[PDB]
Amino acid sequence: LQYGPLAFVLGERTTRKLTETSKVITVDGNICSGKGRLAREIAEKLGLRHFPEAGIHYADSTTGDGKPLDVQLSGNCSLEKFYDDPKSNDGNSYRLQSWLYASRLLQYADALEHLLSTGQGVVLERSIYSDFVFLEAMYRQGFIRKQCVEHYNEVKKVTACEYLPPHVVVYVDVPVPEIQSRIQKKGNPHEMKITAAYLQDIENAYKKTFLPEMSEKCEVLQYSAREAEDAEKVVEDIEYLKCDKGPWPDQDDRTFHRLRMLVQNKLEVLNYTTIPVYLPEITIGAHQSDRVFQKFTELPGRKYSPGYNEDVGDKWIWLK
Amino acid sequence: MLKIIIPTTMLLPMTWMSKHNMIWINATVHSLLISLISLSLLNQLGENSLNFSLTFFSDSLSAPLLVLTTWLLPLMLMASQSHLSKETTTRKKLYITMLILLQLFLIMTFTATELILFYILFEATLVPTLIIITRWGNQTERLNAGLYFLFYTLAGSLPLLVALVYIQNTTGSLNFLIIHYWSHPLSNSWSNIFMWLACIMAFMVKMPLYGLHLWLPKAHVEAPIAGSMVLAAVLLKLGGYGMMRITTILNPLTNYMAYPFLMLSMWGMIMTSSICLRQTDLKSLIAYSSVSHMALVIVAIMIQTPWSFMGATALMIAHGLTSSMLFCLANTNYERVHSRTMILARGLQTLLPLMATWWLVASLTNLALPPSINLIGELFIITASFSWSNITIILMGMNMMITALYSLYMLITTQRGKYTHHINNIKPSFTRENALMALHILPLLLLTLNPKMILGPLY
Amino acid sequence: KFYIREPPHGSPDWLKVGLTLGTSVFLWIYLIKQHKEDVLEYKRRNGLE
Amino acid sequence: MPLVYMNIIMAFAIALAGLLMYRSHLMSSLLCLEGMMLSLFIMSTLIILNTHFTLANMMPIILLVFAACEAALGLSLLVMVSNTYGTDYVQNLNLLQC
Amino acid sequence: MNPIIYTTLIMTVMSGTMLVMISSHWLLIWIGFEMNLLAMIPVLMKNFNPRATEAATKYFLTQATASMMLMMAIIINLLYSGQWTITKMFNPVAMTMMTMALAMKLGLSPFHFWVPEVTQGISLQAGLLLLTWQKLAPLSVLCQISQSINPNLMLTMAMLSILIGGWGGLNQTQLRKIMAYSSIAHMGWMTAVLPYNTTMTILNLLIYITMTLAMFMLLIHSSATTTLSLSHTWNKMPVITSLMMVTLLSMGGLPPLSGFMPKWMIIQEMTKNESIIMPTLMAMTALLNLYFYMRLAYSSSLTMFPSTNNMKMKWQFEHTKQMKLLPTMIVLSTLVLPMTPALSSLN
Amino acid sequence: TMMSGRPGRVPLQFLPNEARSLPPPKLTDPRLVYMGFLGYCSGLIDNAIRRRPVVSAGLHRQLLYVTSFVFFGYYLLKRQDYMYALRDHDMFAYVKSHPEDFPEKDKKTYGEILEEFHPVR
Ligand SMILES: CCCCCCCCCCCCCCCCCC(=O)OC[C@H](COP(=O)([O-])OCC(O)COP(=O)([O-])OC[C@@H](COC(=O)CCCCCCCCCCCCCCCCC)OC(=O)CCCCCCCCCCCCCCCCC)OC(=O)CCCCCCCCCCCCCCCCC
Ligand SMILES: CCCCCCCCCCCCCCCCC[C@@H](O)O[C@H](CO[C@H](O)CCCCCCCCCCCCCCC)COP(=O)(O)OCC[N+](C)(C)C
Ligand SMILES: CCCCCCCC/C=C\CCCCCCCC(=O)O[C@H](COC(=O)CCCCCCC/C=C/CCCCCCCC)COP(=O)(O)OCCN
Ligand SMILES: CCCCCCCCCCCCCCCCCC(=O)OC[C@H](COP(=O)(O)OCCN)OC(=O)CCCCCCCCCCCCCCCCC
Ligand SMILES: Nc1ncnc2c1ncn2[C@@H]1O[C@H](COP(=O)(O)OP(=O)(O)O)[C@@H](O)[C@H]1O
Repeated sequence: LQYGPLAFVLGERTTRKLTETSKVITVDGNICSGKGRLAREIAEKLGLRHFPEAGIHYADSTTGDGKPLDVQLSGNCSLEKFYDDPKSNDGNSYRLQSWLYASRLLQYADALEHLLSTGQGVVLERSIYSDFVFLEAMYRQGFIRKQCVEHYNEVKKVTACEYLPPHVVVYVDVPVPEIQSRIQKKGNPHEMKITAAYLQDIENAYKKTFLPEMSEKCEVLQYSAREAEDAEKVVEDIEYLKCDKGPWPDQDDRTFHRLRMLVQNKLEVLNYTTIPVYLPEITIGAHQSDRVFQKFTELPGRKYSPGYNEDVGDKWIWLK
Repeated sequence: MLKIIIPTTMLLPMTWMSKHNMIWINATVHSLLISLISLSLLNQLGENSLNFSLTFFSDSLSAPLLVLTTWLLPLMLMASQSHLSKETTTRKKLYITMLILLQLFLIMTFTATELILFYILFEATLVPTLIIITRWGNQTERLNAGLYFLFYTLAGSLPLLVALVYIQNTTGSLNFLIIHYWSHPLSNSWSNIFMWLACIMAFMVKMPLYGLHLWLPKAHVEAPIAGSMVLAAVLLKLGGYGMMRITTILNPLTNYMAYPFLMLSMWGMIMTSSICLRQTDLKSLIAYSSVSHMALVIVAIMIQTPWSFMGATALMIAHGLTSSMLFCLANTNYERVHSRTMILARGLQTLLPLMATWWLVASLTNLALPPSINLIGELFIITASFSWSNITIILMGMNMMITALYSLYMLITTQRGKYTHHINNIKPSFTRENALMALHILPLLLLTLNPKMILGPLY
Repeated sequence: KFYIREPPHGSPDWLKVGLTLGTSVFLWIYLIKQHKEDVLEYKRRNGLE
Repeated sequence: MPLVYMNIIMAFAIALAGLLMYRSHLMSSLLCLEGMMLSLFIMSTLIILNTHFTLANMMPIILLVFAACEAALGLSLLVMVSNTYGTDYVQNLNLLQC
Repeated sequence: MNPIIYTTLIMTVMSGTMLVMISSHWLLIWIGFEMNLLAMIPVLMKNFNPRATEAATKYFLTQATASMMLMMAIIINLLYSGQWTITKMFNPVAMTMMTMALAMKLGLSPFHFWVPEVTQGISLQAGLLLLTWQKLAPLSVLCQISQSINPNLMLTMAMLSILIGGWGGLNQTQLRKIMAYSSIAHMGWMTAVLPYNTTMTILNLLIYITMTLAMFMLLIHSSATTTLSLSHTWNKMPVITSLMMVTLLSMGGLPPLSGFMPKWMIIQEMTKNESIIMPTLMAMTALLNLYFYMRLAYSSSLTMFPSTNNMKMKWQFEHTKQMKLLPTMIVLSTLVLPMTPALSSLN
Repeated sequence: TMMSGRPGRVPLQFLPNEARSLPPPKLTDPRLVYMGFLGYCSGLIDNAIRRRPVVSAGLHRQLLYVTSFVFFGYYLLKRQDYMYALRDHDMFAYVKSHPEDFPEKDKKTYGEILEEFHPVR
């Protein structure tokens, strides 16, 4: 059987399953840092599972076939358009921010489910708790509105209040001039349109809010570019962080049961991401909603439940 | 009656199992076949009814109503497929399912032999109608129209349920044959007055009586075309059928209690015709015309003579056909210009000649032009009213004059004059619309040829 | 292999299918036998056949 | 009926009117609730002892037992309310409305 | 709460109700009520928050008061008869106390406020259990003692319940409070028929339980607790909205749905006893319940409200947990009108 | 409670021994067919709610739905028929035992009965 109250009664215990290397590690940094490479190295050396940054189409990758869906059907927002016209009149910026928050929430639920069902640790390239720095950068640059910020805060409260924070937070500090240099060398025009004040706002949010907040929960490791280049010393520093003042020691079998029941149900994870707060940016009319939902239903392996789609080669439907 | 009931319940699975592009074809063809089969019910008797079984029976009053219902279903399918082109297959099938369910309930309503089963079905017709209105209506006011329709009908009909169960406890039976053979006079007492009120008020609300009629313009204007067609042609006639049936047990109290309802009916007939004279909306004009004609039918039932019942039956059938046709014509105009205002589209005779002919014929039948069955029913009601009293002729003549005035006013306003210059999308009439009008109008003239088929049991 | 992740109901649960069919067949044969016994007992008690 | 039964029933009525008329504290209402069961105990044992219903003598004990269960339940709810709001006042139980 | 502790508390609630239903001794009936309440409080407080704590406190206070009044009635009856068996009560004062206590337990007006308050306080599963089972027990006691019920008191409380339920439901916009006021009205109908035919009381109880189970399980499936939350369900699973609309039509008492059968049978049965004004008023007042059911049906299925942007991700994902007997509850609550004469089997 | 407590009633007995002398329902009873129809509707609703093909998927499950409904409907119909037969039996026995309360009245023809005539005009 899949995990449930009967499995709990029979004796499946997360505490027994864990192997004391089951750590949640999140790597953070400004735009265009080495956090992806450092996270991959940490996951490889420690034997943990790597979770690349949850962009658009992450939910597409986790469901159906791994192939991404049409942007009209998955996200309805554009990072390139956010770079091109940040002060758009169709709410693209906040649509993108809210969709990316929901994607990060879903990825965190996926990572927690993997850790609780396997005991193997995970390394996320960014988490729920680091997502608001882009919200503050957007607000301080005039891209979004105070109502957008308030809606974001409501959803973040009622959603992220329910999960366990990371064991280890690894922050890679790179100065803004170096960030701009690397962006220019990369050569992508959309990110070359990023202003320096936007990059400074993200760093200000990271240094002033996220890092002080995560210090109370557990320990925070900060590295420069040179230190982040040498990942062996990073893994050595991780392996000797024997202290753990987070809620994980306080977690018990019943609390783990509740958490696992939550994280194995993806519709309950995203329950409050769609609350009836009618912001003009995110609200979608009845007619457009109906048209897009019909199109998604018309998608190849999406009309019925996964085991019941005959047009993708599912057989024995009449006895299933 | 099972040979007609089962094919409808088989229209249901056929509709849900047919292909996505064959739903309209299948539904229309098999509705026409069921209508042809139901034509066999017109072979009635002169002495008694057709007692098929313990549950269903047919009479000279039920048979034309069943034929009209079965004939109206395919026409509603044609109009619906006009206005529901872009819908999804599931929602098209749901619309056809609502229409089929409504037809099944109406068939069992007209053929139910017990007052309680008749009540259950005649109240069951509310759900498909309400769903159709409040789901597939176009404007915002469909929700309020559905609320008005539902609550008027239920406020009328709940005391009817109480009265019916009381009568079953009192006499032992609600079978129509038994209550006809074992009927006793209703003594003049307050209890009997309120029993009479319960029954008659249920059916007067369904009719509607003048003053209890606002739900009718609200619902008939705001419903989709199939909803408008079934609301006017058939659903208004449940009140007349019920009032004719239930007045067996209400004598002689009907002689004394009919004065307020006769006064309301005659004066409100005048008032609704006068309203029709000054209506800025076409659908509202047709709805108020329906109210006037049903007022005449109420007068016929209340005066309650063999000549008045025949006129009432004839007028009910004729009004069903004529009002359905008028609604279809107005709907074609609306599908052109997307507005219900009467003065927006003019010169439609010089833009669409054959539709002008259809408008002329429908408006000539709407006013009583001899020898149409509309006139036959109106004239029989007028003669019975003249025997009742000799000033009813004054009120009836005034009503006929105003009816001719507003019918020809509607025709002249929509069809004659000069076309609106800026309306440049009046495409030529479709074969489907032309065939819809022909199928509305030819049976009316054939019924003129054979009029004893719609004169009821008293013939 | 369309799905990146194996569906929970990808393959029929043969144990449940067999139990379902067996339960349906058992209920039907039990109903037939019960009706036959009921008819026989009714006839015997009423002295018909 | 003797006047003793009248006094016991009057005590029950007084304790019932005390419960139904809150002032501020939830504890005072709990004490009113405990008085009602005390009066019920006394009335039951007076009725049983007078009539020599021998097998019914155990009924007041069961009555006391379930009085204890009710008192325990009420005290548990009171500690939860006090933890949430800082006081046992009944004015704080106003989040839910009719 | 541990799953084992939760299931043992559910079993204790059920055991208290079953003790009430199978006992022949007034002391054992009281013990069953006490056991039910004691095990029922933690079920309400299962998800700890101030609203749940407040709802459990209000429920405990009301039920403790009702149990105290019930025991006083039992003792007064014993004083004047020396009888512990549950039969016709031998003292009118004891009968009045018993009627008041059982009405307070059921939530009949004017003892109704705790019903909407507690139901809004507790979760959907807890509200489902509350309404269903906690109406199931006191009604069995009332049916046992029906032959001594004062018709005037019972019918007054029943008409008050119907009126109050209609009006409160008219005002409410939260789904749980709507359900609570609907429950108050249905209890009014059942107790109105109670002094004439306990069989009709049982029939109404069964139909109400079926409709309430279907409705609450549809709400749990759709995870909707407000009107606007339920307005997003057409863009995720349009089938659930349609089933909910048909169930709402059934609850409002429209023919030929299963909600018409109890009202029909009760009107008929009361008319047999020469009651006309009461059935007519009861039938007319149910139009209020139908109005707010129809208001709920407009928002969720008959009109398409605006949705949000994360509904796309919700589309990508699938509902995991399967409701037990939801299709059966949907069918039984809408399509069993042609099976009406089975109430004789219920007899 | 009319028939609750009728003498000789065994508690918690769905069908007593005296019900065996009644004709059992025919297996093609329209009420049994309607119970099977309810089972089929439940199966279709199950497929629709779980997002399987409504008519095709879960044929074994739909068969189980229909079979369970027909089974329980058969036993329910037997109990209903037994209760109605019992009611008629009791009513007839009481009428037989109380002739002074249920007297036979002499039948008068309509030639002897005088009824007031109310003209309609
Ligand atoms: C048998 C034919 C039907 C007769 C009905 C009579 C009454 C029976 C009641 C129970 C019926 C069984 C349960 C059916 C559930 C179906 C759910 C569903 O998914 O439907 C779509 C489904 C196909 O679509 P899909 O692929 O599932 O995609 C669904 C997506 O939502 C597609 O995406 P979408 O977004 O395009 O779809 C959205 C749609 C999706 O929404 C739905 O599909 C929901 C449909 C209604 C919910 C179920 C209500 C059940 C309660 C009883 C009342 C039912 C009346 C209407 C029945 C509709 C049946 C489909 O929702 C809306 O558009 C919202 C509309 C809201 C207003 C209308 C809905 C409420 C109508 C009912 C209330 C009125 C009742 C009046 C009182 C009288 C009642 C009798 O249709 C079917 O599978 C058809 C079912 C029947 C198949 C044929 C069975 C017989 C086969 C042959 C037998 C031969 C016998 C032997 C003959 C002798 C010669 C051999
Ligand atoms: C696998 C096959 C399918 C099985 C599905 C089972 C689902 C139903 C479970 C069975 C329920 C009935 C239990 C049968 C054994 C118990 C025997 C006992 O309970 O039966 C009688 C009592 O049984 C029930 O009372 C009647 C059972 C019938 C109820 C179901 C039909 C309800 C009518 C609804 C009509 C419209 C819907 C039609 C059905 C779809 C005993 O009488 P008694 O002990 O002295 O009652 C004392 C209290 N009284 C006098 C006040 C009544
Ligand atoms: C699933 C378990 C069994 C289910 C029973 C079937 C349902 C019936 C309802 C419950 C009945 C339980 C029977 C207990 C009643 C016993 C009464 C009795 O007979 O008295 C004793 C019985 O004998 C005993 O000692 C029995 C002792 C049993 C102790 C252990 C019982 C286990 C209880 C488990 C607690 C579960 C909680 C139940 C929920 C609360 C109650 C609803 C015999 O006395 P004698 O002196 O022999 O009388 C003759 C005089 N010469
Ligand atoms: C006596 C108890 C009666 C109730 C038991 C209910 C148990 C199931 C509850 C969950 C909801 C219904 C099932 C939906 C599918 C669940 C997932 C699945 O694939 O199930 C497969 C299962 C196969 O059946 P299987 O379990 O083998 O049968 C019992 C064998 N001993 O598939 C099935 O079992 C599907 C068919 C279920 C039975 C039909 C539904 C109940 C019928 C009741 C008949 C009486 C009518 C009145 C009912 C009143 C409410 C109980
Ligand atoms: N919440 C967000 N809002 C807007 N843009 C975001 C958000 N999260 C990530 N991005 C964008 O996604 C891209 C990810 O780049 P990043 O992974 O930081 O580079 P690197 O892989 O070099 O570390 C960046 O261009 C960043 O602007």
